[PDB]
Amino acid sequence: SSHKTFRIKRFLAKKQKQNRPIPQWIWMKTGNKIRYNSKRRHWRRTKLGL
Amino acid sequence: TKGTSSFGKRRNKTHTLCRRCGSKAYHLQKSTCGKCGYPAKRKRKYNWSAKAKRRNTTGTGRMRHLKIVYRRFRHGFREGTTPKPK
Amino acid sequence: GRKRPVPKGATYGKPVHHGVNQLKFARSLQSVAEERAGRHCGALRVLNSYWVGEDSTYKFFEVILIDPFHKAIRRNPDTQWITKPVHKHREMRGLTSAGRKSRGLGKGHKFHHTIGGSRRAAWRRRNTLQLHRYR
Amino acid sequence: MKFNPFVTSDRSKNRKRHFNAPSHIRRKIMSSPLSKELRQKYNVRSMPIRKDDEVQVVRGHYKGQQIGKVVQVYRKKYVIYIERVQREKANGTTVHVGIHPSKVVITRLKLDKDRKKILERKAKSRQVGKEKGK
Amino acid sequence: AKIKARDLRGKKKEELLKQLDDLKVELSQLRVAKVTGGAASKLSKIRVVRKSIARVLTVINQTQKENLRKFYKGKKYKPLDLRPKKTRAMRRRLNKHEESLKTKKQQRKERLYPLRKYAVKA
Amino acid sequence: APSRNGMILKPHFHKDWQRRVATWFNQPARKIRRRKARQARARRIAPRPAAGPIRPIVRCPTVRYHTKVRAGRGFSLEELRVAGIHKKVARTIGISVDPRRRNKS
Amino acid sequence: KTWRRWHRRVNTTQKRYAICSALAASALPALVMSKGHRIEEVPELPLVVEDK
RNA sequence: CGCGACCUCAGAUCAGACGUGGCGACCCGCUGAAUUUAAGCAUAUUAGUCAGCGGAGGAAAAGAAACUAACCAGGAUUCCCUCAGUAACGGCGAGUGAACAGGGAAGAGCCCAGCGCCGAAUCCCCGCCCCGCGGCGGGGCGCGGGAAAUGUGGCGUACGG
RNA sequence: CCAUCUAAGGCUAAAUACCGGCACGAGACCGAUAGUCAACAAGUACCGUAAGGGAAAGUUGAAAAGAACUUUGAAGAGAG
RNA sequence: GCCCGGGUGGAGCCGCCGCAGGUGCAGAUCUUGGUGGUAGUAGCAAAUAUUCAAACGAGAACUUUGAAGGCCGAAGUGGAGAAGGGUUCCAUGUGAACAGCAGUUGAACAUGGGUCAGUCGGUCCUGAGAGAUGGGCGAGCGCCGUUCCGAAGGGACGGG
RNA sequence: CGACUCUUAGCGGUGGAUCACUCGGCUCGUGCGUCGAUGAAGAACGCAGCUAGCUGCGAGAAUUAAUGUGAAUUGCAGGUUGAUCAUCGACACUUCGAACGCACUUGCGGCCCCGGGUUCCUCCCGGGGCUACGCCUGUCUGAGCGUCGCU
Ligand SMILES: [Mg+2]
Ligand SMILES: [Mg+2]
Ligand SMILES: [Mg+2]
Ligand SMILES: [Mg+2]
Ligand SMILES: [Mg+2]
Ligand SMILES: [Mg+2]
Ligand SMILES: [Mg+2]
Ligand SMILES: [Mg+2]
Ligand SMILES: [Mg+2]
Ligand SMILES: [Mg+2]
Ligand SMILES: [Mg+2]
Ligand SMILES: [Mg+2]
Ligand SMILES: [Mg+2]
Ligand SMILES: [Mg+2]
Ligand SMILES: [Mg+2]
Ligand SMILES: [Mg+2]
Ligand SMILES: [Mg+2]
Ligand SMILES: [Mg+2]
Ligand SMILES: [Mg+2]
Ligand SMILES: [Mg+2]
Ligand SMILES: [Mg+2]
Ligand SMILES: [Mg+2]
Ligand SMILES: [Mg+2]
Ligand SMILES: [Mg+2]
Ligand SMILES: [Mg+2]
Ligand SMILES: [Mg+2]
Ligand SMILES: [Mg+2]
Ligand SMILES: [Mg+2]
Ligand SMILES: [Mg+2]
Ligand SMILES: [Mg+2]
Ligand SMILES: [Mg+2]
Ligand SMILES: [Mg+2]
Ligand SMILES: [Mg+2]
Ligand SMILES: [Mg+2]
Ligand SMILES: [Mg+2]
Ligand SMILES: [Mg+2]
Ligand SMILES: [Mg+2]
Ligand SMILES: [Mg+2]
Ligand SMILES: [Mg+2]
Ligand SMILES: [Mg+2]
Ligand SMILES: [Mg+2]
Ligand SMILES: [Mg+2]
Ligand SMILES: [Mg+2]
Ligand SMILES: [Mg+2]
Ligand SMILES: [Zn+2]
Repeated sequence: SSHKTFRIKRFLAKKQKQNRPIPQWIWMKTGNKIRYNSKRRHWRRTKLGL
Repeated sequence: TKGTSSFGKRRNKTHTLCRRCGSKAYHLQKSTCGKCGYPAKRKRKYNWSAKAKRRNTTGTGRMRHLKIVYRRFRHGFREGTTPKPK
Repeated sequence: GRKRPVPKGATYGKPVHHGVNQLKFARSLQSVAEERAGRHCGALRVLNSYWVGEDSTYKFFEVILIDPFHKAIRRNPDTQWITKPVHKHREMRGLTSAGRKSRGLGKGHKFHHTIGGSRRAAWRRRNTLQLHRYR
Repeated sequence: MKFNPFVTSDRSKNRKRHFNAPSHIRRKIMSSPLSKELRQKYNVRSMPIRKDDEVQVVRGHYKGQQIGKVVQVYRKKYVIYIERVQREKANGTTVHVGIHPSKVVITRLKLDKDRKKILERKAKSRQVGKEKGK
Repeated sequence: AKIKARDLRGKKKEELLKQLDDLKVELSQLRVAKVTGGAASKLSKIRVVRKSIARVLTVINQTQKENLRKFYKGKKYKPLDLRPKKTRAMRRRLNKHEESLKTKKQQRKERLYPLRKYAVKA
Repeated sequence: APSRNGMILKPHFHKDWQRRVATWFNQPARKIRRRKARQARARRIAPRPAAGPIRPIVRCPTVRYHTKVRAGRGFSLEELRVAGIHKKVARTIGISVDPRRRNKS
Repeated sequence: KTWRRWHRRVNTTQKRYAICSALAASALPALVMSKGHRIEEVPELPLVVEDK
């Protein structure tokens, strides 16, 4: 919706910022077990609640 | 009609985000949170669901002040003094 | 008295629990009054209370409260016990003279139900298994 | 046999403490023995390793009589790197091979003021212990 | 090159604020340089300027509150910041004087009949 | 259902007895703690008797035990007065005193 | 359940009997050797040394 | 009518304090079922238990007899062993069910109102001076203010005074 | 007739309780379908409007020494 | 049930006398996980329709351009909004996975960008209604009630 | 013979059993036994040169000061008068939240004091400090054909 509240817009902004993939220098640290970002969300699949 | 066809009509929401507990349980028409009962002074907590009690109990969050007092206690709440300088 | 807060009658269950409007509260009206005064004045401590008048539909009690943070009592050795944190809400925990009467506290053959702290304590002590290490 | 009730002998607890010790405990843990000459001179048996002490490698594929200067101490990996022990990888670049300090002996120390303070303290404590043992 | 808190203590507030302003403008220049593309040497300095700003602010606040409580020590009523900060329960206990004083009846009793040290033969 | 022959039993396990069960796995630790407290108090009161104040001779109040003699709660005021001991000084010099007990004999 | 019967009690006379039997059997070379102890050089198996 | 006391009751962003909410294993006060057992079931039982409400502490509650007993008498409370699956209750069916004495752990006793006697001999707060003040106290000076005789303090409480 | 207390006001530590919290010690216990639901970015992902429901998932190697270089293919992918 | 031989494997294991148990599976429309025949089978058939040439490219029935023939036919398969979605918008790049054929293409993936207000709305008013205080009730969290058992105005021309 | 099918073995797939490991649980015990209007528990949003999650932290934002220690952190860069770690007593601690000017859109105020406009003469802009309910002691201002006293 074009009409939206400030807190809704802020929550959307945080969720959008969280959706990037991991930096390529992570996976080759020493004590690392992370292969990829498993929390990525697609707008078609999962609908953010709300 | 009562199923798939009816599922298309839902386009206005019943709940929104609570200002106290943060969950999406603030009933707008009743103006009341269904998880913490926000307008009430006391938080909503029934002990017929230990899982719900343990989901948002004291040990779950930042503990940004209780964590500090836990270690202040180990010195008798020492205050107003500093270690000897070099 | 106290009638059962149930929708119309409908105290669903066996007939022994069908009573509605002949039941009696376990605490006295004096204790109820003390607890109401204590709840309204949360910064004071309830000491005692007494009866001053009654009619068909009301009972009137005057209750003594003490401000625990006033110097006039905090500097007096023999009344500073009430300023201790242990004595918060005596009327709510049934520790005043009027509240104690309903707990069945006493000494002798008339008060075996409350050997120990209270009814809760006596029931606990009587209703556990002492499974010793050796048996 | 351990009799102190406040120190544990549990394997899992000891391993957890060892693998999550902070850096200033890592410094203590990665200590290596002195050579015979240094031991006789300073009356001290072991010393935590520093950045540019030199070493004889005693155990492993690289054991030998070569004095090697340590280049840097990787405390996260519980390892030190010696300027001579190394191997070449596929592309030809040479990388250092990790050696644990416990399999390492110092030839001579880097005498900093803190180092000599530590040495004198260790020697004094050992000597007073021996005198009490007399 | 390195700003330390040891030598900032003797200085007074004016030049401390001036140095804080210089650090702030340097930090702003560092940020704009980072956005427009700068050397890794300039990128790394951002943390050191931030920490220097933190040190200056900490010294300012420490001296200010030290002076404030030194000035207020001689007064009956203090600000809540300067009042002792322990647990809420311990803040409202009886103090040492009103915890120690005794009624003179008990004073009389313990004066007349004190505890005695004694032993009995086997 | 009853078997061939045996005793009729009335086990009192028709409540939620498994929630209120008192295991005694802390019995040795309790004994150790009581001991330590006992010796701590004994050291605290340096020359005084460890057991405490002396107590009096009493007869057990029952046909089953009236032939036996116990240790009582404390000496009574008649005995203290006829022995020339002040009721307030007896407690501080080590004599247990109670005012409830009478003296019929 | 934690309230299993972990501990057992034995009669004091039986405990003393077991102790006496063990002490008596410790004095026989055949039984001590069959226990696996190497005592072929021991001068006398009820081995007693002074209080020094 | 006016002026002045007292009583009762208001108003304050008046000066200085105090409560709220959380956790809730253990504790205290209420409210409080039905599954189940009875080979059915309504009294019983589950059970004064679950759920619900309120209030604390490091422990809580209880506590120094308007007691137990009937003995040649014991002597606050609390906890363990035993009394005892006993006395007793119960469609006397299913089932339920203590206490005294005895041995131990621990052990500690006290204070008001009243009755009376002391020139209210009592208490709180504001100002100045001196001490240390990070648990706001001690001493002095104030023809400083107030509380209080519709009763503050000392003596004194069933063991007598 | 006897016996025993003195109600309708108040304070009081110790012995006692403790599946929450802080910090510890141990075990004839379980050993990744077990043991807490959770050994791992677990009350996480995800589902439901909501009350609420709720996983799967440990192991290269001593050391990355993690396969330079040549060759076919667009590449995945192969041969040396 | 077990003992040897051979192979793989890379760090612990067993015999005897006792002790203890969460101690032996073919089934429970058993629980979890894995894999078959069916089977390269059913099927990829609602709304008339595509064709020629060129370019790019390893690769073209599906991409792009041009040409032709068609459909929607203004109550549209057009142009804009509300609710809802929340970056899906735009440019560049990729073709591992997805788009139930394919793709040089995409609402896919990867890098970056993009929403500018005194006048457009919110913000203000009150509607149906919701909801404090006073009061009442309530063991109690609280509930009823909205002018009703209230000392309910902190405002003002002017004058001193 | 050839195909197909069946059986057994070798090898290779598919799958992830078994075994061996265990910074995790479960159970028992011990000492302590501490939250909050000086703003708790909880939630939201932000903070790293390269940072999504987890963790840590709060516009001083993967941390400041102080003390102890004594040469690192590390995935890549950059740069002993004390690097890094630990301890933690100084300081600081955004928005909601009992949540406190009124409401919950972050909308609308009021009062006092400062800095800009002014050169206070008022607006306007920015900054700072207050503005919740109940209740206790005292102070001030009051009300009453309530009980009185003098005129
Ligand atoms: Mg959808
Ligand atoms: Mg609650
Ligand atoms: Mg009841
Ligand atoms: Mg009565
Ligand atoms: Mg030692
Ligand atoms: Mg049979
Ligand atoms: Mg039989
Ligand atoms: Mg049946
Ligand atoms: Mg039936
Ligand atoms: Mg019934
Ligand atoms: Mg019942
Ligand atoms: Mg309950
Ligand atoms: Mg509370
Ligand atoms: Mg507490
Ligand atoms: Mg108590
Ligand atoms: Mg008495
Ligand atoms: Mg008794
Ligand atoms: Mg028997
Ligand atoms: Mg019958
Ligand atoms: Mg019963
Ligand atoms: Mg008894
Ligand atoms: Mg004893
Ligand atoms: Mg008097
Ligand atoms: Mg009395
Ligand atoms: Mg009494
Ligand atoms: Mg009491
Ligand atoms: Mg042990
Ligand atoms: Mg396995
Ligand atoms: Mg594996
Ligand atoms: Mg291995
Ligand atoms: Mg087992
Ligand atoms: Mg099977
Ligand atoms: Mg086909
Ligand atoms: Mg359209
Ligand atoms: Mg369009
Ligand atoms: Mg697009
Ligand atoms: Mg496809
Ligand atoms: Mg314009
Ligand atoms: Mg209402
Ligand atoms: Mg085969
Ligand atoms: Mg971030
Ligand atoms: Mg520092
Ligand atoms: Mg340092
Ligand atoms: Mg609005
Ligand atoms: Zn909520």
